[PDB]
Amino acid sequence: GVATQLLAAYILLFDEYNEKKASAQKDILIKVLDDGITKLNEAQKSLLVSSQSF
Amino acid sequence: IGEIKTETETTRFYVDYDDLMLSLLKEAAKKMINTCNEYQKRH
Repeated sequence: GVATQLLAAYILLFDEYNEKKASAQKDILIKVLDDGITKLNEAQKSLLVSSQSF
Repeated sequence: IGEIKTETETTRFYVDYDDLMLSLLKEAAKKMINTCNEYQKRH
């Protein structure tokens, strides 16, 4: 729900190049994608440990 | 509670553009006001 709106804001604001918001857009992208990789990996490890309990 | 946390995280990322007159952040804040008022009306 957060990623699908930040990426839509990225597609909206940079149809043409915006040099004033260019240094912050990269930080927002790095922050949200590094958050997502950690969350998805921990969700997979949790489901695996749950499957190994039967 | 997760429906509130998604909007809070989206607004927190829109603050990081360092533009307080950005219409996207104004609309996200106006959305969070209604979400918080509905949560207080339900409880």
